[PDB]
Amino acid sequence: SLQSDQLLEATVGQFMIEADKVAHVQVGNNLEHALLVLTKTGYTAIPVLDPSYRLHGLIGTNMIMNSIFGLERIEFEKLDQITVEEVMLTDIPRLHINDPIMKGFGMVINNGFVCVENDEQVFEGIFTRRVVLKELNKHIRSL
Amino acid sequence: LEATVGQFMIEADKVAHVQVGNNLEHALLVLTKTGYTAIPVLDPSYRLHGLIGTNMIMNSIFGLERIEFEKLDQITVEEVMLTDIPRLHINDPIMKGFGMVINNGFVCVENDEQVFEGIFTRRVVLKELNKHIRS
Ligand SMILES: Nc1nc2c(ncn2[C@@H]2O[C@@H]3COP(=O)(O)O[C@H]4[C@@H](O)[C@H](n5cnc6c(N)ncnc65)O[C@@H]4COP(=O)(O)O[C@H]3[C@H]2O)c(=O)[nH]1
Ligand SMILES: Nc1nc2c(ncn2[C@@H]2O[C@@H]3COP(=O)(O)O[C@H]4[C@@H](O)[C@H](n5cnc6c(N)ncnc65)O[C@@H]4COP(=O)(O)O[C@H]3[C@H]2O)c(=O)[nH]1
Ligand SMILES: Nc1nc2c(ncn2[C@@H]2O[C@@H]3COP(=O)(O)O[C@H]4[C@@H](O)[C@H](n5cnc6c(N)ncnc65)O[C@@H]4COP(=O)(O)O[C@H]3[C@H]2O)c(=O)[nH]1
Ligand SMILES: Nc1nc2c(ncn2[C@@H]2O[C@@H]3COP(=O)(O)O[C@H]4[C@@H](O)[C@H](n5cnc6c(N)ncnc65)O[C@@H]4COP(=O)(O)O[C@H]3[C@H]2O)c(=O)[nH]1
Ligand SMILES: [Cl-]
Repeated sequence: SLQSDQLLEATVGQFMIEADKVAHVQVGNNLEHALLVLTKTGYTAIPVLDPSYRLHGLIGTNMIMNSIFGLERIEFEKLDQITVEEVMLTDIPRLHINDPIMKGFGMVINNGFVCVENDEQVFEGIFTRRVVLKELNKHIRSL
Repeated sequence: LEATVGQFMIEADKVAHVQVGNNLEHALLVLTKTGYTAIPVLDPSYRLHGLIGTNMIMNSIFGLERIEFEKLDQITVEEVMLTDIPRLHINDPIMKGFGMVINNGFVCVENDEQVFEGIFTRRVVLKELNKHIRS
């Protein structure tokens, strides 16, 4: 455990949720698969990788619903006809594992989580608001 | 800080919500159109009954192998909404709200009469903490 005066020398990677605990899907998976992963894991948005573990975007329940809401009914038969790549968000913030934690703190003001990558955009984890708030609450209650 | 939750909350007039007495088709429509992933459930006197969100809706119609969208108009918001939720008062110290958003993306705020007055969000907390940290 770090002391308060060390927290800003820390890196994103030291506090991220590591990739092997992160639910994610792939660019070529269909929306039925992505919706099932979102629903079973209980998350509203998760990262999207390719088969080489490169980070490409985010997919969420709201995006999927907006793709299948029809005029008169929910067109669920389209879920397995559409790929994640066609509807995912690609305009996403990114952190590097070696970025200073203060950069991560700033980015979660406007983002519930931020994806973390190594070199070459290889996915490494996510940097969440809960981790920031848990840590900052500890250090304010001590100070 | 010496400030209160009420000084930093998002006021109720800005808050998307679902009215009691509606079904999940309506709730899912409101969540989808507004883009919010979870929002308060209120009655017409603006008292707070629970929270409703897309994760709870999808899980409530998660069948054997598929999400059963056709059932949404058969299920009430009340049957699915989360009711075991924290609540803040407008004069609670801000540190109480800070602790409550560790595990909650937002916490509802009520007044003296238990009428809904706003939500205390992680963004407002993080915005103030960043300013206080950076100073
Ligand atoms: N009590 C409780 N709270 C939960 C649970 N799952 C999530 N939460 C809380 O809800 C917040 C919002 O979840 P989200 O699904 O809308 O956004 C989540 C989700 O989009 C993503 N995320 C978090 N952990 C993830 C993970 N392990 N894999 C994939 N995505 C993940 O990061 C966002 C922010 O996570 P967080 O931990 O800071 O805040 C959670 C967390 O505090 C849960 O099962 N129970
Ligand atoms: N809960 C909530 N938060 C919101 C809402 N609108 C904005 N926010 C939050 O405030 C930040 C600043 O919003 P802004 O309108 O002052 O600047 C916005 C705006 O200038 C632009 N932008 C974002 N989404 C846009 C969009 N959909 N269309 C056009 N411009 C958009 O990018 C800025 C940063 O957006 P962001 O999502 O990273 O951060 C938001 C976001 O975290 C909102 O309606 N609800
Ligand atoms: N605590 C608090 N601050 C507020 C509130 N309304 C406005 N503000 C402040 O005034 C600025 C301009 O508000 P706006 O409604 O004209 O644009 C807002 C609004 O359009 C949107 N937004 C942010 N959080 C939102 C939220 N939770 N719900 C809906 N819209 C939201 O983002 C814009 C920029 O937010 P900001 O926090 O950077 O600056 C706010 C913020 O500093 C409010 O209800 N509570
Ligand atoms: N640019 C932009 N950013 C947005 C918008 N809506 C949300 N955001 C951002 O995404 C975060 C997660 O939103 P959410 O819908 O998953 O959870 C939201 C939602 O569940 C709820 N919430 C926030 N503003 C609300 C509002 N005005 N009405 C109802 N519920 C609201 O509080 C959660 C945390 O809000 P926040 O402002 O700290 O973080 C937002 C905010 O930073 C939006 O319309 N535009
Ligand atoms: Cl959040």
